[PDB]
Amino acid sequence: NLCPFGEVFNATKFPSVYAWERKKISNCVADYSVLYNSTFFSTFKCYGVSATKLNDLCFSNVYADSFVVKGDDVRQIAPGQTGVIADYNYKLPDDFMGCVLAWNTRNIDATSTGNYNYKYRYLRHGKLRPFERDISNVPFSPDGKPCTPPALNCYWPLNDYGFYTTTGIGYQPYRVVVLSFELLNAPATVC
Amino acid sequence: QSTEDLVNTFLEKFNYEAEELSYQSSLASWDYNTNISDENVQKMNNAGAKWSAFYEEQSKLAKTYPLEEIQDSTVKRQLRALQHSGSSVLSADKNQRLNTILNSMSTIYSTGKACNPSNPQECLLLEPGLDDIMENSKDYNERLWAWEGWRSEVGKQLRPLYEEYVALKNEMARANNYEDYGDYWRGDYEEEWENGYNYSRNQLIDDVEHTFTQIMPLYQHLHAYVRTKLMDTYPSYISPTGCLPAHLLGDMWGRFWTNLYPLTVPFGQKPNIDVTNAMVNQSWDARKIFKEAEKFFVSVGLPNMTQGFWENSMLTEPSDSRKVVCHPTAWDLGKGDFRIKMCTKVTMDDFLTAHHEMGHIQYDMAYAAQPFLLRNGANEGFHEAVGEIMSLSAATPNHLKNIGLLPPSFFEDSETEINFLLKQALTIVGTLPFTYMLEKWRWMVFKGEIPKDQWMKTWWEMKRNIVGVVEPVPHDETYCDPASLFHVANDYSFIRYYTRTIYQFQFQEALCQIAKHEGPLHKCDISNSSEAGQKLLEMLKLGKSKPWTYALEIVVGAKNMDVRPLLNYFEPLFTWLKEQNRNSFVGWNTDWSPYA
Ligand SMILES: [Zn+2]
Repeated sequence: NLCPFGEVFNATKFPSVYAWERKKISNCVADYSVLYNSTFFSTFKCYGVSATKLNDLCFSNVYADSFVVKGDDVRQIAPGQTGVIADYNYKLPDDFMGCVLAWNTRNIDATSTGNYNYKYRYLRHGKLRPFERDISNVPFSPDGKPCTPPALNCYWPLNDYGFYTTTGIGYQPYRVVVLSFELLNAPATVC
Repeated sequence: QSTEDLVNTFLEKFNYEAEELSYQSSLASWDYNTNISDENVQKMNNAGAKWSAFYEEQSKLAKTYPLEEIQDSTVKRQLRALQHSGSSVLSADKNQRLNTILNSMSTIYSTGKACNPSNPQECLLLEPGLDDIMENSKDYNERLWAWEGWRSEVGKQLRPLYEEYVALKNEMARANNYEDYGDYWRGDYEEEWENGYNYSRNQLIDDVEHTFTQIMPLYQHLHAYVRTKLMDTYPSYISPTGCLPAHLLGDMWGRFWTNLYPLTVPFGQKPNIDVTNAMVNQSWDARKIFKEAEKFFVSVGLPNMTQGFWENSMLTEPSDSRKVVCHPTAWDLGKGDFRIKMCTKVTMDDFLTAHHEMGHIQYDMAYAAQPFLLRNGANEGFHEAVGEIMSLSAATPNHLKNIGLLPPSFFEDSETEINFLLKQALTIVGTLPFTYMLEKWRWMVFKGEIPKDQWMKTWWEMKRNIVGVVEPVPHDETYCDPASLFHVANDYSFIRYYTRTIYQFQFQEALCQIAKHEGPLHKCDISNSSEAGQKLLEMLKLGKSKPWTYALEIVVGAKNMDVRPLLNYFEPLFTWLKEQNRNSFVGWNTDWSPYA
């Protein structure tokens, strides 16, 4: 039943935050020992659990969420802490938490000319509800009646992140995986 | 959607776009400065153009949004900055004509050459020749040729352009609703806040006058002392009572009295301390010098330098092919990137320079949290002043003794202290009268108080009255002496320099009080005091969010400019000066002319 967690842990491409990928890994066993040992993660925090007991704990229907955010945005991914990207791009239920892993990956994701591939949504009507994905690209306007191109007060809702090699650490790209653990929804897929 | 809701969303996106393009332009500029090549110029130009174009469109969009409607001060300040749009109002061909005038004057100043009367073949460009001659020469004849030559070639050519220069500037100002170009210039100091932090352009002029009257005695005593010292080198030329001749001051425009120091040293035998060879004995290196400067900041409690800065910054002159700009500069590229570009040689002066540059970088770090529009020093003067005080404390002997470059045995004596103070006075006290009069004349010309036919006449009369400086040879209306100075030619205000000097001394006095130093102000060192650093930090953090009056109040307890700390710093020197000048006459007579 043990299956490597390495391949989603490491991939050629991780998606943008607005289109956060959700991965269902169930019936895949991870020792969790390497989690504690490796310092590959600049920040490792499990709000939901102490994690001392993670290895013994049986896991049911675990979820992996993978996205790229800049370093400043990493703290926003926490209980509460709504800010902007938690509010509009990825929402974490306050009650339910698992373990959050964040590592700098400046050399792979940034270059001198810059990488503009990653995207974030800065304008939205309403607030994201927990674990909900909005993929739509509406023209946008606080008055409704969206005007597609140059009219006053109408703007596109998506902005490129623009990572660069020369930038400071907060600006530098961070790849973050959030694993979410559903407790006892079904008999534990992982034991 | 309410008025400010529309305003905030607009400001919201303006900021995002601006950050990216500003960074690209900054990177191009850095590349050109580090390596000088023609396509680096080309790339630099392209990036700059796009940034400027983007700004103009945003400014136009901003202006069609009522400002009074906004009820939040933070938002209003940001909209206000975008809305200024000063030159947009003027007509396009009026626009074009003005641009041509400006380009022409800059070129004339740069390429101007003055040829020796005695040798027709010898012709000297100002940048690598004329200044050197004025700096080193002790011959009256030689100094005179240089002064007159620059005066005659550049000034006469510049004057027709200058007059057209003035008229159009005034026109755009009135289109923008300012009374004249002068208050267009005076606008930056002006601030509006509800509970008595209000400042107005009218008030600034009055404040300058009051400060000037107070520092007047100290200047006259210095003038008398300089009078006697130069009498020894030029006995026939200067009649005591009379004002000093313009050419002999040591600078072409007479801005600084620094080079007069070898002639004027109070005590020849005692030497000013220099730790350069000590650094050589201890094998100090450029990286070493920078590391020590960082340590000084850490002990006062301000944050240590970033990981990245050390790697990307050019701390040494590049070897071989790369061509570099010599001047030391501090760069805030943006996006968390801070760099210092300088060529460092092991010298005492460089140790001091490193501290000053570091100070500028620290403030840049402090205001980063503030919004893109508000990411700046509160006023023109504040940024320079913050860098300056750090250098002063580094320069004190106790700090050097702690470093170990200065031996423990060394004891400072009264004679050295007087020598140090006079050197400082020549640079600081001497500059203020010149700065005041220059701005004085320009403002009057812009409003039209002075008629064009009397422009030169008034300028020279003012020099005699305020700075005690008399022209060596009489000058016709065709000559344009103010235009010869670089700032006037390139349209730069000089009001900033006067204000900065007052601010720096106030900051130092307050910080020393927190540190509880007992003794003379010149002796005080702020090193190893956490508390002094902390309060400085609070002022640095606010940036431009709140007014300049409020910021000054936070550190020193006073809303307005106060000249008293400056006087306290120079008080020991003043008593000594008074005793020397007790016998000789104090003051000057405007009537005396070298030409007579
Ligand atoms: Zn500076």
